[PDB]
Amino acid sequence: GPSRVRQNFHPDSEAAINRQINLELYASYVYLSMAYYFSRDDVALNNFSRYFLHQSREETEHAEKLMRLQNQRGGRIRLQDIKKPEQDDWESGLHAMECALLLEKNVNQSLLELHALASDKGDPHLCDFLETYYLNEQVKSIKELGDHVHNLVKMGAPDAGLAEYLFDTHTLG
Amino acid sequence: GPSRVRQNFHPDSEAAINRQINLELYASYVYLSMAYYFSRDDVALNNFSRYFLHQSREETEHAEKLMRLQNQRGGRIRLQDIKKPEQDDWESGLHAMECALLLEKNVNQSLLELHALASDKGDPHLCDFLETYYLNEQVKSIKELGDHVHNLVKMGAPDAGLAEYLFDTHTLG
Amino acid sequence: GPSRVRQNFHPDSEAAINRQINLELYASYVYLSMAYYFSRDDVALNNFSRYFLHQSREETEHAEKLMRLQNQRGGRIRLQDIKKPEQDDWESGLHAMECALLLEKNVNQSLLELHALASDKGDPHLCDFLETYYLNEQVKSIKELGDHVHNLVKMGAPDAGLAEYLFDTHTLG
Amino acid sequence: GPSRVRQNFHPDSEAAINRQINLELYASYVYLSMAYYFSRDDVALNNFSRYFLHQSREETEHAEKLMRLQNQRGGRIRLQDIKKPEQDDWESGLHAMECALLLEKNVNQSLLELHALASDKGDPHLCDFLETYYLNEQVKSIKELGDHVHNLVKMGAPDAGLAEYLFDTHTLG
Amino acid sequence: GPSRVRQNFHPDSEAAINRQINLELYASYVYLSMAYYFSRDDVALNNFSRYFLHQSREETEHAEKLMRLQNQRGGRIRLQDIKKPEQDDWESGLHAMECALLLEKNVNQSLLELHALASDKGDPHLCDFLETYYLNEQVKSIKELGDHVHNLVKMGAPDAGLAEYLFDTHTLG
Amino acid sequence: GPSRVRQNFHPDSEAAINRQINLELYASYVYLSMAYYFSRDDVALNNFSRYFLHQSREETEHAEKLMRLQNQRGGRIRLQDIKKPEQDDWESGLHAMECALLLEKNVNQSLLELHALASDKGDPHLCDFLETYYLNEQVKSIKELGDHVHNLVKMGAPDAGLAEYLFDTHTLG
Ligand SMILES: [Cl-]
Ligand SMILES: [Cl-]
Ligand SMILES: [Cl-]
Ligand SMILES: [Cl-]
Ligand SMILES: [Cl-]
Ligand SMILES: [Cl-]
Ligand SMILES: [Cl-]
Ligand SMILES: [Cl-]
Ligand SMILES: [Cl-]
Ligand SMILES: [Cl-]
Ligand SMILES: [Cl-]
Ligand SMILES: [Cl-]
Ligand SMILES: [Cl-]
Ligand SMILES: [Cl-]
Ligand SMILES: [Cl-]
Ligand SMILES: [Cl-]
Ligand SMILES: [Cl-]
Ligand SMILES: [Cl-]
Ligand SMILES: [Cl-]
Ligand SMILES: [Cl-]
Ligand SMILES: [Cl-]
Ligand SMILES: [Cl-]
Ligand SMILES: [Cl-]
Ligand SMILES: [Cl-]
Ligand SMILES: [Cl-]
Ligand SMILES: [Cl-]
Ligand SMILES: [Cl-]
Ligand SMILES: [Cl-]
Ligand SMILES: [Cl-]
Ligand SMILES: [Cl-]
Ligand SMILES: [Cl-]
Ligand SMILES: [Cl-]
Ligand SMILES: [Cl-]
Ligand SMILES: [Cl-]
Ligand SMILES: [Cl-]
Ligand SMILES: [Cl-]
Ligand SMILES: [Cl-]
Ligand SMILES: [Cl-]
Ligand SMILES: [Cl-]
Ligand SMILES: [Cl-]
Ligand SMILES: [Cl-]
Ligand SMILES: [Cl-]
Ligand SMILES: [Cl-]
Ligand SMILES: [Cl-]
Ligand SMILES: [Cl-]
Ligand SMILES: [Cl-]
Ligand SMILES: [Cl-]
Ligand SMILES: [Cl-]
Ligand SMILES: [Cl-]
Ligand SMILES: [Cl-]
Ligand SMILES: [Cl-]
Ligand SMILES: [Cl-]
Ligand SMILES: [Cl-]
Ligand SMILES: [Cl-]
Ligand SMILES: [Cl-]
Ligand SMILES: [Cl-]
Ligand SMILES: [Cl-]
Ligand SMILES: [Cl-]
Ligand SMILES: [Cl-]
Ligand SMILES: [Cl-]
Ligand SMILES: [Cl-]
Ligand SMILES: [Cl-]
Ligand SMILES: [Cl-]
Ligand SMILES: [Cl-]
Ligand SMILES: [Cl-]
Ligand SMILES: [Cl-]
Ligand SMILES: [Fe+2]
Ligand SMILES: [Fe+2]
Ligand SMILES: [Fe+2]
Ligand SMILES: [Fe+2]
Ligand SMILES: [Fe+2]
Ligand SMILES: [Fe+2]
Ligand SMILES: [Fe+2]
Ligand SMILES: [Fe+2]
Ligand SMILES: [Fe+2]
Ligand SMILES: [Fe+2]
Ligand SMILES: [Fe+2]
Ligand SMILES: [Fe+2]
Ligand SMILES: [Fe+2]
Ligand SMILES: [Fe+2]
Ligand SMILES: [Fe+2]
Ligand SMILES: [Fe+2]
Ligand SMILES: [Fe+2]
Ligand SMILES: [Fe+2]
Ligand SMILES: [Fe+2]
Ligand SMILES: [Fe+2]
Ligand SMILES: [Fe+2]
Ligand SMILES: [Fe+2]
Ligand SMILES: [Fe+2]
Ligand SMILES: [Fe+2]
Ligand SMILES: [Fe+2]
Ligand SMILES: [Fe+2]
Ligand SMILES: [Fe+2]
Ligand SMILES: [Fe+2]
Ligand SMILES: [Mg+2]
Ligand SMILES: [Mg+2]
Ligand SMILES: [Mg+2]
Ligand SMILES: [Mg+2]
Ligand SMILES: [Mg+2]
Ligand SMILES: [Mg+2]
Ligand SMILES: [Mg+2]
Ligand SMILES: [Mg+2]
Ligand SMILES: [Mg+2]
Ligand SMILES: [Mg+2]
Ligand SMILES: [Mg+2]
Ligand SMILES: [Mg+2]
Ligand SMILES: [Mg+2]
Ligand SMILES: [Mg+2]
Ligand SMILES: [Mg+2]
Ligand SMILES: [Mg+2]
Ligand SMILES: [Mg+2]
Ligand SMILES: [Mg+2]
Ligand SMILES: [Mg+2]
Ligand SMILES: [Mg+2]
Ligand SMILES: [Mg+2]
Ligand SMILES: [Mg+2]
Ligand SMILES: [Mg+2]
Ligand SMILES: [Mg+2]
Ligand SMILES: [Mg+2]
Ligand SMILES: [Mg+2]
Ligand SMILES: [Mg+2]
Ligand SMILES: [Mg+2]
Ligand SMILES: [Mg+2]
Ligand SMILES: [Mg+2]
Ligand SMILES: [Mg+2]
Ligand SMILES: [Mg+2]
Ligand SMILES: [Mg+2]
Ligand SMILES: [Mg+2]
Ligand SMILES: [Mg+2]
Ligand SMILES: [Mg+2]
Repeated sequence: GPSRVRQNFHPDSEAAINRQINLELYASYVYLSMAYYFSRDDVALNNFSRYFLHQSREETEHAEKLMRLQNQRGGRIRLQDIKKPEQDDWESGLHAMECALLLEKNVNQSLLELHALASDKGDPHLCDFLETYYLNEQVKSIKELGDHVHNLVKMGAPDAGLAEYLFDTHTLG
Repeated sequence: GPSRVRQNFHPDSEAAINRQINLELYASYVYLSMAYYFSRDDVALNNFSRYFLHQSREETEHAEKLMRLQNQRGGRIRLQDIKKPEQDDWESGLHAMECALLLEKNVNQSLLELHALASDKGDPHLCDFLETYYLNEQVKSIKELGDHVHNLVKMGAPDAGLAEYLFDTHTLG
Repeated sequence: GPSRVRQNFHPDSEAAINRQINLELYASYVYLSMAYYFSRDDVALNNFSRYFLHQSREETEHAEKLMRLQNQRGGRIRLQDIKKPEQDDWESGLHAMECALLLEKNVNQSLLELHALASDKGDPHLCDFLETYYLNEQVKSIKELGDHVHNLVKMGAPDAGLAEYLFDTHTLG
Repeated sequence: GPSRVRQNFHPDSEAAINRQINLELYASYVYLSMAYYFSRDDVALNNFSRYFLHQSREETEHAEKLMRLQNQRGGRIRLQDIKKPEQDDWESGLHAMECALLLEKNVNQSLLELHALASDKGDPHLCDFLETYYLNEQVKSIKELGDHVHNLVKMGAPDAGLAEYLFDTHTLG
Repeated sequence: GPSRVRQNFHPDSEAAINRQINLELYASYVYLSMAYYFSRDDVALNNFSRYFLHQSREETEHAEKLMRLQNQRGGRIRLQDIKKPEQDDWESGLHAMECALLLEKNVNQSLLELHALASDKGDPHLCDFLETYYLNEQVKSIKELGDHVHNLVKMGAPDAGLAEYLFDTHTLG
Repeated sequence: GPSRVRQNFHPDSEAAINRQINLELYASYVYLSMAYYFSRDDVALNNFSRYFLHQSREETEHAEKLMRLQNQRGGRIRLQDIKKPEQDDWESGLHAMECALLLEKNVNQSLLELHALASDKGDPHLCDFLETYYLNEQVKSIKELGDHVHNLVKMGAPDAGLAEYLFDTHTLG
């Protein structure tokens, strides 16, 4: 139009928000895949399943809050295909946790690049939005996954027969 | 393996369930797109938005129950890309309702084909699963959307200035 | 003195905060004027009246929080005349909403300039204050007013006899 | 028009009500200024601050009830600039109380002149409105401020170091 | 390692966080010293004591939240000696309040330097952490202490026999 | 002065109480260090962390009760630097427990020496104070830590992958 609401909102920021929406939906899909891997009859770690299903739902919330931001600022949402996750078989509780940690660091790098763009475009509203709802959530998620990876490694996962079972019961229960 | 749980579960049924999972996730994504279209500053039909967001969440439930079925029967979930919806701009409340009706009939045709396959493979568990959780839900959804389309058409949508506003307040409120 | 509390608080920031206090009080006065326009016997849109009276009270809160900030940082409040609003007769519900939208964008531009000044003066406390209490409130207000303008335009306001009446009852009720 | 509601409402009364609205808003602004003076780091009399903030809010109520009267009688509200208060620095608790007392007597004189005009124009509704909501409130406010001035003078304000502190705690607490 | 969690976290920021932890613990110790000065038999200002004990506990919280941040970001906490406070005898309620005000401004300068470093290193997570939990808390603490100093000075502390006693009862009670 | 409260309170006892205050604060700091070691991403034993944070807070209470005693008896508190703990990296749950046990025995030896001094100076109030609040608390703490060390040793800590994890969940949970 521009939109009668649009103010101080650079087209590059609008485009970067659309790419972030897609990445959050991708993260949601990765976690959904992991959740149902852990409910296979030959895996059957029900608290790993619950943990990743919860993470999946949180990532859909992350996507939705960026879709809301786009509308609030007068941008136009442009959805793209949600790519399937990299693996069909997540191999073990430890491997899934390590893949989740890498995913969260990759999404964090994307958010830091978006914050740098918002700063370059003099968009303090977008900077604050990312700082308030994304950057600390990402740090907390990365730390939690790092904690989980460390315990599973120390316990002897994936080959130590009791490790993932006990972690499933005692940490994720 | 086969899976130590697998019994009377044809590979074609397993593959058809994976395709249905993808279609339900696609339907979820279409509805998510519609929900955020209706919260644009130049659309602002908040109960259309709420209605389609609810439909989106129900379709993710539909996908998840098929993912659970795959695991229960000892099949292996194989996820694929979730294609973006056909439209970025859903044009009007009436157009979105008509597109939703067509989507629901297309998903119903897929479910009827899956039921015919399950029947051909002598899989009464899969037949009952579809009849119990999918086929009546689809008939109810198609009827509700048809009701909504009829009222919006009769009221003069999309060009009659009061029609979508009043429908948003009085039916979807 | 300087004030025994003052630290990292530039005189230009102090002056810009005094100008912002005046602008928030002006916005409060505009909304008060609009509120009582809608309770005229020849307008009588009581929910438009309530809506703008609420917006008036929120703007006085906005002014007061900046007056508090000035004292917290050791600046000195310098009040100026609160100019009367631009119009005595706001013409219609749609016209008042469009004028409110323009007011909110003008106040937002002032807040963005204040944030740029605070950034230039290395005042992260003032930057955070604006981001936490002003910039997202402004984006939400601009979006809400844009939504309202769109519905009133589509409904045929101001000339369509039912439009402002129905909007008053169903959105602002 | 005249307004289809207007009856026995002289144009001079309508104009005098508009001037009274402005004076009540001015009184509100004076009290707001005083409230934030008392929360300066070098004044810090928090119950003086609370007292004057309350008086400020009451004066805005006084303005609003006259704006309502104008609409009820079919007059047209005509707002004017709200002049800034006379002082930026209110010097002491005693000085602020003495200035408030003078303000209230000046506003009372304006209300008595308005009542005399209403009487001259044979407007018993306007006479009763002023008697019911303004004249006794003004007498009570003037008496309360006189009480406060007397105690502060007797206690040795502003130079007696304990006087304003103790009055703030024990009377305004 | 680096830590499998570490991302966008500069070694200089890690070191500056360790120095800030020490400074917050120092502030805690200063306040603890002041608290027990006020419970001496020859001072016996129990609400000054309570006030400073509370401030001591808040500073330990400030230290702990930075220790948590270090772990969240994958830095390594490096503790140093907590230096004893500057004075054994805090002389008076007024002198302790003035020393606390200077301490809070010195800690604020350290936090502003840390924020400038975080900005220089492109660490928006660390910038937001400081803005969210430290910079406004510091401004509020400095303002409260300035208020307290002003009242005690005006009341005639420390030599006016009633001043600190009355302030202890009426402000800090 | 002496203090108008001082009675039967030897200067050597006063000095020994000041040294004990410092030692209790040191113990508090050791435990604080241990608490945050266990929340590292590469340790992540959250109940070890909670356990040592609680012990840290108890030691600050121990310091404060001696500071209160000094004031009650008319002595003068003389604070000294709180030395940093001996280790930055506590190596394992078992090593931290063994270091805590040694710390508690060293603090107990200090308390026994203080009791012997109080006895030598004919100070039954100080003897009773130590017996009532310190000596049994120390015996209980040493016994609890010995219990914890024994279980961790028997379970195969630190090298047995499940030992510290299971102890964290089942004893410290
Ligand atoms: Cl723009
Ligand atoms: Cl994309
Ligand atoms: Cl794509
Ligand atoms: Cl590709
Ligand atoms: Cl970007
Ligand atoms: Cl950045
Ligand atoms: Cl910016
Ligand atoms: Cl966050
Ligand atoms: Cl963990
Ligand atoms: Cl590890
Ligand atoms: Cl094992
Ligand atoms: Cl089979
Ligand atoms: Cl597919
Ligand atoms: Cl595909
Ligand atoms: Cl294609
Ligand atoms: Cl099929
Ligand atoms: Cl069939
Ligand atoms: Cl069958
Ligand atoms: Cl069904
Ligand atoms: Cl319908
Ligand atoms: Cl029809
Ligand atoms: Cl119509
Ligand atoms: Cl300054
Ligand atoms: Cl101004
Ligand atoms: Cl002016
Ligand atoms: Cl002018
Ligand atoms: Cl500016
Ligand atoms: Cl800026
Ligand atoms: Cl800055
Ligand atoms: Cl905000
Ligand atoms: Cl609306
Ligand atoms: Cl429009
Ligand atoms: Cl109409
Ligand atoms: Cl008339
Ligand atoms: Cl006037
Ligand atoms: Cl004027
Ligand atoms: Cl003038
Ligand atoms: Cl008059
Ligand atoms: Cl009269
Ligand atoms: Cl009369
Ligand atoms: Cl009255
Ligand atoms: Cl009085
Ligand atoms: Cl008098
Ligand atoms: Cl006095
Ligand atoms: Cl890094
Ligand atoms: Cl240090
Ligand atoms: Cl040192
Ligand atoms: Cl030194
Ligand atoms: Cl620094
Ligand atoms: Cl900075
Ligand atoms: Cl940055
Ligand atoms: Cl803060
Ligand atoms: Cl104070
Ligand atoms: Cl002063
Ligand atoms: Cl005195
Ligand atoms: Cl003695
Ligand atoms: Cl010592
Ligand atoms: Cl030392
Ligand atoms: Cl040494
Ligand atoms: Cl000893
Ligand atoms: Cl002994
Ligand atoms: Cl004895
Ligand atoms: Cl004991
Ligand atoms: Cl044990
Ligand atoms: Cl043993
Ligand atoms: Cl083991
Ligand atoms: Fe999460
Ligand atoms: Fe959650
Ligand atoms: Fe996310
Ligand atoms: Fe995430
Ligand atoms: Fe267990
Ligand atoms: Fe539905
Ligand atoms: Fe539902
Ligand atoms: Fe479905
Ligand atoms: Fe459906
Ligand atoms: Fe609002
Ligand atoms: Fe509100
Ligand atoms: Fe505002
Ligand atoms: Fe506003
Ligand atoms: Fe910032
Ligand atoms: Fe009053
Ligand atoms: Fe009142
Ligand atoms: Fe008044
Ligand atoms: Fe008044
Ligand atoms: Fe009193
Ligand atoms: Fe505090
Ligand atoms: Fe507190
Ligand atoms: Fe602090
Ligand atoms: Fe502080
Ligand atoms: Fe922020
Ligand atoms: Fe203990
Ligand atoms: Fe305890
Ligand atoms: Fe102890
Ligand atoms: Fe101990
Ligand atoms: Mg564009
Ligand atoms: Mg992408
Ligand atoms: Mg499950
Ligand atoms: Mg592909
Ligand atoms: Mg495996
Ligand atoms: Mg936050
Ligand atoms: Mg196969
Ligand atoms: Mg398909
Ligand atoms: Mg909505
Ligand atoms: Mg395509
Ligand atoms: Mg259209
Ligand atoms: Mg049924
Ligand atoms: Mg100046
Ligand atoms: Mg201005
Ligand atoms: Mg009304
Ligand atoms: Mg003018
Ligand atoms: Mg008109
Ligand atoms: Mg916010
Ligand atoms: Mg006229
Ligand atoms: Mg006047
Ligand atoms: Mg106050
Ligand atoms: Mg003037
Ligand atoms: Mg003065
Ligand atoms: Mg009366
Ligand atoms: Mg290093
Ligand atoms: Mg230092
Ligand atoms: Mg006490
Ligand atoms: Mg020294
Ligand atoms: Mg002294
Ligand atoms: Mg804040
Ligand atoms: Mg001596
Ligand atoms: Mg020692
Ligand atoms: Mg913890
Ligand atoms: Mg040393
Ligand atoms: Mg080790
Ligand atoms: Mg006992």
